Order: sequence, then C-alpha cells, then structure tokens
Amino acid sequence: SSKMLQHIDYRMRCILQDGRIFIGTFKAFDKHMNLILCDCDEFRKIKPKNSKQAEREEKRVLGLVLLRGENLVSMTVEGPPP
Amino acid sequence: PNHTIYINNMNDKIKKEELKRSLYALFSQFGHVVDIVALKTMKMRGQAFVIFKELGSSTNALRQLQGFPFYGKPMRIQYAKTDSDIISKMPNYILFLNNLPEETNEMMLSMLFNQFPGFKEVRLVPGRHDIAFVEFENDGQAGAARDALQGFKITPSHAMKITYAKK
Amino acid sequence: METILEQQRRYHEEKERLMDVMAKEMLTKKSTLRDQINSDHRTRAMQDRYMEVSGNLRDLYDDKDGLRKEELNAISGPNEFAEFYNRLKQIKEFHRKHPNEICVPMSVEFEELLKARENPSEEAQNLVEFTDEEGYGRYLDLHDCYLKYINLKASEKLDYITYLSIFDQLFDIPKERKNAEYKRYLEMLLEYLQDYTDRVKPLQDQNELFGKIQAEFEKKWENGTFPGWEERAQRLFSTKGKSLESLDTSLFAKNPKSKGTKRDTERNKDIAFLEAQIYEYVEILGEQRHLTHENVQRKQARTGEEREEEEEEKNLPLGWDGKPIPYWLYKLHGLNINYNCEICGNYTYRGPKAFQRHFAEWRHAHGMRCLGIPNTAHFANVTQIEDAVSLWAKLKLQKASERWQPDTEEEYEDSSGNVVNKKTYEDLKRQGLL
Amino acid sequence: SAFDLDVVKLTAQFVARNGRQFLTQLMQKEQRNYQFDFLRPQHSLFNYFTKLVEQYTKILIPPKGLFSKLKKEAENPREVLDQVCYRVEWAKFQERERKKEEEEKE
Amino acid sequence: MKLVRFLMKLSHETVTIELKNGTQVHGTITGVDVSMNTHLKAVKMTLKNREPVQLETLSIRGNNIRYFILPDSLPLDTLL
Amino acid sequence: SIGVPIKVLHEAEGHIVTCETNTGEVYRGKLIEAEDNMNCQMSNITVTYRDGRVAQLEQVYIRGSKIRFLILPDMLKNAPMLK
Amino acid sequence: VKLTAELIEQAAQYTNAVRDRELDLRGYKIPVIENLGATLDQFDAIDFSDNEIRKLDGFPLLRRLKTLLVNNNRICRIGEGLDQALPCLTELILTNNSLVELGDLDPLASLKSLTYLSILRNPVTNKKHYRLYVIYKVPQVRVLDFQKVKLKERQEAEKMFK
Amino acid sequence: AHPPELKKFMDKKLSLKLNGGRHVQGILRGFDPFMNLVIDECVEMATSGQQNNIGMVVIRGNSIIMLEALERV
RNA sequence: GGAUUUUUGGAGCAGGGAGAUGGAAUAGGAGCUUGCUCCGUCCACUCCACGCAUCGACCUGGUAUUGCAGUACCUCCAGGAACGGUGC
Repeated sequence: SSKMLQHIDYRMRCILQDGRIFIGTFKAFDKHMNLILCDCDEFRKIKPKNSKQAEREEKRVLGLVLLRGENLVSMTVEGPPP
Repeated sequence: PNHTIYINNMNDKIKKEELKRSLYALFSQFGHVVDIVALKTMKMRGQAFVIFKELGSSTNALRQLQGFPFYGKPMRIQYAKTDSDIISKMPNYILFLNNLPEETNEMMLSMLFNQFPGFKEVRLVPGRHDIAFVEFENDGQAGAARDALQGFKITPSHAMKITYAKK
Repeated sequence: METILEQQRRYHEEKERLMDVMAKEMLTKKSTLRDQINSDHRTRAMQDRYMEVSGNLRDLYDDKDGLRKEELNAISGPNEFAEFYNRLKQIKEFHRKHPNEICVPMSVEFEELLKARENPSEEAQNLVEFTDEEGYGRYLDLHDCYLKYINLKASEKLDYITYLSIFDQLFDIPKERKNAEYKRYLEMLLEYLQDYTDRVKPLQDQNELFGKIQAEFEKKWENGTFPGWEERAQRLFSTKGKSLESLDTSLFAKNPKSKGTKRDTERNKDIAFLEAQIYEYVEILGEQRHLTHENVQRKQARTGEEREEEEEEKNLPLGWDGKPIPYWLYKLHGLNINYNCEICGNYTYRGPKAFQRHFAEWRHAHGMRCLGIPNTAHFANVTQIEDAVSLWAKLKLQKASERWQPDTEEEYEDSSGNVVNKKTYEDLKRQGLL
Repeated sequence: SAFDLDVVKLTAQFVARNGRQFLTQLMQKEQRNYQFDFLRPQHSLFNYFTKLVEQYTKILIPPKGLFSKLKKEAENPREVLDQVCYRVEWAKFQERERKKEEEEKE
Repeated sequence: MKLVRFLMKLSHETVTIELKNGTQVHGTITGVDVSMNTHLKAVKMTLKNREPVQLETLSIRGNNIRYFILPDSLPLDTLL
Repeated sequence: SIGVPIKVLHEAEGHIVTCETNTGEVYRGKLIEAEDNMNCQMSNITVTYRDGRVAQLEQVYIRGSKIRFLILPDMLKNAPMLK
Repeated sequence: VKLTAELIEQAAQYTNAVRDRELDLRGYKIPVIENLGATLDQFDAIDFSDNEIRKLDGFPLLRRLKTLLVNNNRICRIGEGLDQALPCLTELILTNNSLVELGDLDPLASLKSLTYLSILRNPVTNKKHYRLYVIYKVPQVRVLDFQKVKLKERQEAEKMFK
Repeated sequence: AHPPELKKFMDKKLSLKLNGGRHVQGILRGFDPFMNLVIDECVEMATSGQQNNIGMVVIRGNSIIMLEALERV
C-alpha cells in the first residue's frame, strides 16, 4: 500500500526530527519517503524559558522543501487542497 | 500601460519587508497583490514594483496614488515599461489617435486600446503617416481611456492623445 | 423605535415560528436514529430559540412600564401620526417588494432538502455526538473507562465478566479500592457517560434535571437516604459507620468529620460527586448498559463475516426472444471486443457496427454539442477529445479560409489615390471624411 | 414593499390604540388632508392590516408584553413539548375532519 | 519471521502507540506496511508534556515509534 | 527503487537552494553537487550553524544525513514528479 | 446576497505578497460576515476585496490571523470582540472605508498586537488631532499611514486631552 | 553503490564540521564509497580555540555533516 | 536489504547560588481544621558573574542614495537589550 498517496497534494503538517510542524502541500513518497513539500512552511516553539512569559511560534517558510528521509515523525493534514 | 506597476519615491531607512507589508495593505485596495518585486541593492534603491491583476488596476492605483504620502516622502506609482515574470509566464466610441507612431507595434497598441473594456479595433492610418482611428466595443470605455490618454506617453518620445472623432 | 411594541412584535414572530417548527418536528419524524437523537436535540433547541425570545420578553418591562403611560393618552393622534407619516413620505419610489419582512421564520425553523435543518440548521446533526460503533444512541463508550481501569488495576484476569459486573451494578462492594483514585476514574467515566445521557435525553429540561440532581446531592444522600437495621447508617462515599442516625450526623460535623481525615466531607467532595454521578447514570441506564452488554456479547462470540460486516454496517447477449445467443454465433458477432468512446462519457461499446452507428446515435451527439463542435461526419471515428479539437481546429481554419469575406477582401481606394478595405473605407467614410 | 409595509405597521400602531369603535387615531388620518390607502376594507390590504392588528393585539394582551412576562417559554422546553404535542393533536383532529369532509362531499 | 508481520495483523484494530518524541497516542491506524509504517487515524496524540491533539488522517512512522499496544480482544498466537 | 525525491534533489541542485542540517547547520547557496545519497556540495553558501552569525563560505560539503530539509527552486512547483 | 462558506472555501488561501497565507474573496460584494473558521487553522489573512460589509464585525476565532483586507468595503463602525479573535493580528487594512468619528476608535486600542494598520480614505482622516487620537490609542503601533510613528507624536497624544 | 564526488576536491584543503561540534582542517586524501574522507595534515579544532595536529585523520562520514573549501581546485 | 548518508534510533535529562523579599483563592504533610512553625515544584524585583560572547531582525533620533528588476539579507553613528540558536 501507499497510504499517503490519497492525502497528498494538500497542505499537510509534517512533523520533524525535533518536534516542529510544517504545513506543506505535500507531493510524493519514496522507499525512504523523503518529503517534497511545496508551498511549505514551518513553525516551532518560541520557548519563553519562563511562565510569566508565554509560548508562541515564529513563522518560517521555505516554500518548496526537500525534507530528507530522516525527518518525519508523522504526516497529518492541516490544509485542504488548493 | 502595464499590470506591473512601479511604486517608488519613498525612504531607504525603511525595510524591504516592512515596506512590502505597507504596500500590501495599501495595494489590496486599488488592485490585487500577485507579487512585490522589491530589490534594495544600490542600483535600484528606495523603489519596488507591485504586479497587480489588471493593467487598469495598476494604472488606477497609479492615478489615485499619484503622490500618496508614505515612508519619508510622498510615494509615486505609475505603470511600468513592461510586465513582471508571473504575468509573463501566464466622448464617443471611435477616436482618432493623433501623434500615432509610424513605429508602434500593433500588439502593444492593441493592449493599450484594450486597457479599456474591450476595444473594437485599432486602425493605424497607413496612407499619410501619423494618424490612427480606434473604436471600442464600449463607448464609455473608449472615452474613458481616451481622456486619460490625452497626452498619454507611449514610446515617451511623443504623447499619444485620442479625442472624440468629429462629425 | 418600537420597544414596548416592536419588541413584542419580534418576540411574537420568534415564538410563533418556534411553535410551528416545534409542532412539525414533534409530530412528524424520520427513520434514522442518529437523526432521531439530533432531532430531539433540535426540538430542545427550538424550545431554546423560543427560550431566547422569552428571556427577552419576560423581563422586558423597561419599555412597557414606562411607555404605557406616555402612550396611555387619549387626546393626541394625527399630530404625531403626521410627524411619523411625513417622515415616511420620503422618496420610496424604489419599485420592488420584500418578503424578508415576514418570510424569515419558516426558513429559520423549517426542514431542508438534504438535512432537515432551518437557517440555524447548517450544522444541525449528531455530528460529533455519535462515535463509530456507538450508533447515535445504540452503543456507548465503555471501552475508554475500561482501558483506564485496566491501566489502573493491572490484573491478569480483569476480563469481560469483571468489567461488566463493575459497570452494571450501582453501589455494591466495588471490585476496586474506592479509597484510591479508582473513585475519581469512575467519576471521569461517569462524566463521559453523563454527557452521553445529556445528549440522549435532550427534550427533557436539562436545568430542571440538574436542580433535581442538586437537591439529590444536597439532601438525598446524607439525610438518611439509605436506611438500615454500624448498620443504622453508614456511607459509601465516606467510609464511616454510625451507631445510629444521630451518631452519623454528629460524626458528620465532629472534629474528625471536619478536617481530621483526608476523606473528610469536603476532602471527598470530588470523588463523592464522581460516585454519585456514576451510580445515578448506571441506575438509569440499567437497560442501556444491558443492551450494550448484549451487543458486546455478540461482538465477542459472533462469526467473523457477520461481525466485521456489521461493524461496517454468462453475459450472453439478448435475442429478440430474450435468451442467450449460442456460442459460434456470439463469436461471429464478436461481442468480446469493446470500444472506448471517450466522447460518450467514457462509454464503451460491444459490437463493431453498433460502435459505428453510435457515432450518429444520441450519446455521441450530446457529447459533440457539449464538446463545442457539431456532429458533422468529419470527426466520426475520432473518439479522443484533444484529437477532436485539433482536427476541428484546422477544419475551422480551412472554413474561414475558403469563406470569401468582403471585409478583408473587398477593398476600396479612397479619393486620394491610395487603397483600403471595405471595412476601413466605410469606417473613415462615416466617421466624417469619405 | 418596505414603504407599504411601514405604512401597514403604522396602521397596526393606530389599531392598537384605537380605544372606541368610532373614536381612534386613524379617523383623523382618513379625511385629515393626507392619503389613506390602507383604510379600505374592500382593498385586499385590509386583510394584511387585520393580520397586523392581530399581531399588535398579540403584543397588547397583558400576557403578551405589557407589564407581565412568563418564563415558561424563555426557560421551558417541557411546556414546549406540551405545546408541540398540542399542535400535533389539533393536526390529527384536523386530518380526520378533512377526510370526513371529503368523504361526505363525495 | 518477524513481529513486523505480527503488527501487520492490524487493520480496523484499536491500538495505542507511544512514539519517538515522547509521544503517546490512541489510534485506529489506516494501514501498515512491512517497515512498521502505520498511518494513524482519528488519533488522540500527546508528545512529551502535550495536549490531546487530534489527527483524522496521520502517518505515524516506523523507527520513529517506540511501543505499540494491541487490542484486548486480540489473540496473540493468532496475530503472530 | 529510484526516488522522485532524488529527481527533486536533482532539480534542486546546481543553483541557490537552502539546506538545513541537524544541529542547525543551514547553508543557503549553490547546492552544486548532490548525489542521491544526499551528500550535498554547496557553493558560495551562507550557513548559520544555527549561530545567527550566518556567514558565507565557499564549496562546503554538507552531508544530507543530517539534512533536516532543503528549500529548492520555487519555479519547479509544476514538477514532472507531481505535475 | 448570501455570502457562504462556498465563497470562503473556494477563496484563494496561498502565498501573499509578503509570503504569508492569504485568502482572497475578490469580486463578490459580500455583505455577510459568516462561515469563515473553515479556513481550518491554515490561514492568517482574510481578504474581502469588493465587499459591502455594513461595518467591521463578524469574524471567527483566529488566533493566527496575520493580515485582513476589509478595504473597498462599507465599514461604518468598529466592533468589539476583535482582539481575542485576532491576537496574532497586526495587519487589519481597512482603507477606502467609511469610519467617521473617534467613537469608531473604541475597540481599536484593546489589542496588544496592532502595529501595521490602515484606515485610509475615511472622514476620520482630515479631522484635527485624528492622527493624535490614533497615536494615543495605539501603543504598540509601528506602521501608521505607511510612515513610522513618532515618540514626539506619542508625547503629544498622551499629553493632550487630559 | 556509487562513490562520492570529491574528485576535483581531492588533494586539497577542507575545513570540516564533524559531530561533537568538532572541526578537522586538512587535505582531502582518501575515501571509500562509504564517503570516509581521510585527511592528512589534518588538525582538530575543539569547542575552545585549541587545535592539535593529528598527523593523518581518516575521518568517517559517520558524523561529519559539513566541510568547506579553502581553494577552487 | 536492523553496520559510516535518511525507516529498528545518542535517546533520555537537568536549568548557576541567596537575602527576617512575596503570591498557591479551588490543590500539598506533620504538629490531629482556624492561628502559627519547618518542609522536598515557579515567576516579579534586587546581589553576584543583568547565566557569559558572536550575529540577525527590530524601537529611537540624525544621516546617503531618485534609482529599473526579480531577493539568503543590503546604509552609516549611537543606545537598549523586547526575540532566536551557536561555544562554556
């Protein structure tokens, strides 16, 4: 089977090696399943180092990113296909 | 004219990204935002271009924002000499064009005459040179762009002005 | 505006539309069970729309009590009437009508075509209120509390019989220590169950049932709700016995009943509410848990095909006399061969002359029309649409070629010894030179 | 139209305050130097005026929004269920009436 | 033989996956291939110090998983 | 077998790309020579080492084993891999 | 005319000019602000070019919003619950709008995130001490009429109108 | 099963980032299809500016995730 | 087809010290609730060694450029550290 092959072409939050979520309009898979995420961005925790300061995420966009196979912790859908 | 509109005459102590945010906020109104080509190298500093969906949109942002105050000096916007790479990969009804080039390319002349709601056709008088007659399938469109073209620059060596054809 | 009048106008429209929608929804029904649960919720919510109308209209005296004395005069009239009417005599020449002056509440509290929902009814349904097997009111979620109890007790025989016995009864000596977090876990499973019950009984007064359950928690447990004959009175949420009723009461407010035990009257408040809610939900769904247990017995002992599917719950052509066509004849006619006609909705044809006549048959005709190209012969047997369009493209070019168009061909000299076409000649002729 | 509907609303406002059969706030408006085109009973708009008057009365009954307001509607889904069932019972009797009338006429 | 094939006995199966980034999730996965590739669905996931985040169609990786929990009505010898 | 990922890497090699590595070593520059094992040779790159002094070196050999991602030509969005 | 989630899902949610997620709905004259959260947490800009929205109101809970186009609209006033529904909001560009009096600046100050704003082409523009009212009420602002705010302007705007 | 393209870079100077944040400054000298680039005249660079000449480092691509160039080759 | 480049993993973890400095309403133990004493999770202020440097963006005023091209990022001086990860 090729499970993701139905859920590709939509903006999908792929998870990282370090716990980010990156919503790229995913393209395709492999045997290593290295990701080719188009119209793809990222966002990770802006750690306050404290509690009276709160936690946010600063916006980063790569556009089209070729995430090497060692990346995925998961792949979920966060945007329908445009 | 052009759908790629030049937007310049602002300050340089302002950032490219920040002035881009300002231009987006102030351009989604008069036109559509497709892409802001902004270079802050020295050869073209303090200037950028916004590629709007419509050529009349870009020239109308130019004619309304004909010196709109912003960023250290009232910014001036006009049409460009050509169009951007995205759009590159993508009173009467009839009026005589005086100072009509014996050199103009009928393609760009057509894009000029069809700036308006689609023109009928342009007829560059091929006898005694330097005359034309253009008709528009919408007479209000013809008169609109012909009045806004009274003194219009095309090939800036001249001003191409179209008035209502006589009786 | 009209507050002590127009406010009542809006409230009357709202309550009347609500009453019509309620009458229709509570008189006619549907077949679906998720739809039935959602529709009981929707009848309660229509009562709730009338309820917002009533919360506006029942305390709406700030306009009535004061305007009933100023509008309680019997002298004036056409003066104020003429002020209003001379304001109303503005330019209202806008000749058009409006049924969106009385025609809202039917589209608000009526049924739809695909889902019987009104203006509010864009998301009216048991959407998140029905799980996979739960069935909108057929099964419930005991698996999650079962998994929590499994991870808590960790018993090599905590199996179907023990689970069902712990989840069916009300207040027996429990199969786990309630003096640990097992009581709080039962309270959480009971919170899920009570949400399920508040969704499964939606047409009942939720606030009134809450007030009855609150009087229950406040008197019916602690004021001698369980009698006895140590046996005069004891608590299943306190774990303290009584030599008699007065002894129970006195140990309720004594020192060791005030703060001298971590299982005190308030230090057991959360686990006590959990115990009470769980017991009430179980003792109400003694039939519901029973049906769920019967279902579980089926889902444990039923055969694989039925169980999985319920969880998921010679070609011989016709003759005139409607029989098989014999085999040598079938081979002759060669029906085996199928023709992919893309023009016909990817229709595919058996029989070759059949295929061919189809090119003038309807489905091909339609295909053509909607393709934007007439059903002329020139394309017949061209079945792919890009081929068709490039074919008809060059055909178009040739038809326009061999047309004689007087506009570009028929050509006119002006007086000045130079020539133009017919078109331009008349153009500059009638725009004032020629 | 919105203007005609507003005029009908003013007609209902006058019929809510008309306190005598021959004395009211609209007797003046009829022949008082203005147009009065909802004042006809032979006009079909007389029927919509009668409906608007019924609405003004539904607002003018003391239990309808004058000085008392009951909360069995604003917080009452049980009385609402009673009312739904009452409408349904009226509907059942009415279906029986229609069937009997059709049979008798046939 | 391997227990990758034992985890291949899971479809329409109620499982719980504790993954590599301190993750613990309840999931009815979509479909699992020979390299442990088990894509989650309607899953409630919580990484290290997290929330019950929901994924209706998610693709949980292989070697980036740690522990798997099978159904209770799951015969072990019949599953391997 | 052969990866349309590797076809994407081949369409991303030769020009300005921006690789991002494990500890934050991110090199934005001419990713000249990348072999399907992803040991990317970059040329005239500006690499941060996650250090925020994202300094410009020349002809770096940034392995792809640590490569968290790789920002590629935004003009091949209509690739032959996806189309 | 019904403005639905038809025109909000069919809207374009993709790369804006400043490379952010923008969702354009140009060419509808939509006066109905409903059914929007179906951007599905993948959007930061909501654009309603060519709209007739009776005022500024009607948005859903968007903790992410980063740009909104309410220009070429029928904005007369300014609604209240804007901040908790746009905490990430800096760009709420409402030029070519019809705000009139400084009472339409009542919810304008409650945001902690406003820096890039535009209310141009409003009768609140040529009024005296209007930019003074703005530079008083908007603390964290940085982009006002497409030229920086000033500490002198802030001094004037705090000190005046005691 | 394909050797790596260090071919014009061989016998030339690279400053490499290997794991432990370390650097190996040296000459490209020898490798395998395992990419084990071996540096002679290679010196370590620690967290602190301390650097020791190592003689001949056969530095496995097991860790070294970077290496920059000293010349054009 | 679990051994130096991707999918049988090097992942886990913990935030530097102190002052008769303080907040836990609904949540910690004992001295058998209230009062009060000591005790094993943070942040605000202040003392060190604003946990230490780099750089980047920005806020401040001054300051150079009027210019056509598809961007990692393009002024200079000076302050402050509101924010990020890199060496200890």
